[PDB]
Amino acid sequence: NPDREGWLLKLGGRVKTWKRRWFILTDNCLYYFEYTTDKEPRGIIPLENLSIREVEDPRKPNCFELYNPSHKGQVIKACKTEADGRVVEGNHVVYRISAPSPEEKEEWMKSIKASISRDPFYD
Ligand SMILES: O=P(O)(O)O[C@H]1[C@H](O)[C@@H](OP(=O)(O)O)[C@H](OP(=O)(O)O)[C@@H](OP(=O)(O)O)[C@H]1O
Repeated sequence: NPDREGWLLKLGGRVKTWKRRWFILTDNCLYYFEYTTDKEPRGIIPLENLSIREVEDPRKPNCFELYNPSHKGQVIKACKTEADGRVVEGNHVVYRISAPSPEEKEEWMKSIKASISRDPFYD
């Protein structure tokens, strides 16, 4: 079931704060928890119909983003839980994330392209 896991830094949506989060990529779904032993996902991002792209950030290096080619400037459909556990839809136009190192950043990038590609509903 698992495919790839490791820590990453992601920028919030409405509020632009980076949070260190544990990520798990599986079945073309990208999971992130606050801790590796967390029992439930803090957020879930369905990667279908999305694309990654290298970016340059003025605060964190080794970045890349997830955005929707088809609907530029439109909020990406995701599921997230608030601090208290309340379930809400995500509010990201793009998901910017900085890896700890280039090998990881690129390993994720490829690995995320691998899962999107291993999708029988690709266009
Ligand atoms: O705690 P503050 O400083 O308010 O910032 C939060 C965190 O960055 C959240 O990340 P995480 O959920 O990983 O803890 C993020 O939710 P997501 O990035 O998951 O959507 C929120 O986006 P908004 O709820 O859109 O503001 C953002 O407001």
